Amino acid sequence: MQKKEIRRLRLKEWFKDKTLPPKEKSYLSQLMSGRASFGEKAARRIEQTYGMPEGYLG
Amino acid sequence: QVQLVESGGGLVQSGGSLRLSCAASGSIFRTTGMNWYRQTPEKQREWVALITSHGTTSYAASVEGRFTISRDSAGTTVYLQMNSLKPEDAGVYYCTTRGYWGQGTQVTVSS
Repeated sequence: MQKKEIRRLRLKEWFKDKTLPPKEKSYLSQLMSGRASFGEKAARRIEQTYGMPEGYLG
Repeated sequence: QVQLVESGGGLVQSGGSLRLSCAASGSIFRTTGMNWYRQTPEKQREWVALITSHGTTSYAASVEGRFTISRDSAGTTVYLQMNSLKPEDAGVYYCTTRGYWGQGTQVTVSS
């Protein structure tokens, strides 16, 4: 797949065994689907927000 | 680089309550989310709950409404409050953040 989509696949994989927080479920879904964008600064932000390993998303 | 310490486990009667704590090096929980997992006699590593650096939370269906995840006032410690415990909540509970994992703490429910 394209590199833009692998990043979205990584996010979906992080939450596969999880429930999404009611307050975050709309933004999370937008990121997974692509209706919101997903830059480098954002990727580090999300990784810190949920405690993902550094660089988990790319 | 990051160390994590779970505590608060022990023996508890069915229907009782308990509060687990997770300590994390470098005051990291002030600015970073985390997850709790548990390992029960049948099946392994089952996600339990999460709290983000924002303070927002989610729970597994099997504990939602009975477990509550929060930070202490300092923001350095995360609590997994449990109430209305059942024998099927027994297991080893692990805290995790940034890919690092605690040693775990055992919850035994009598009954």
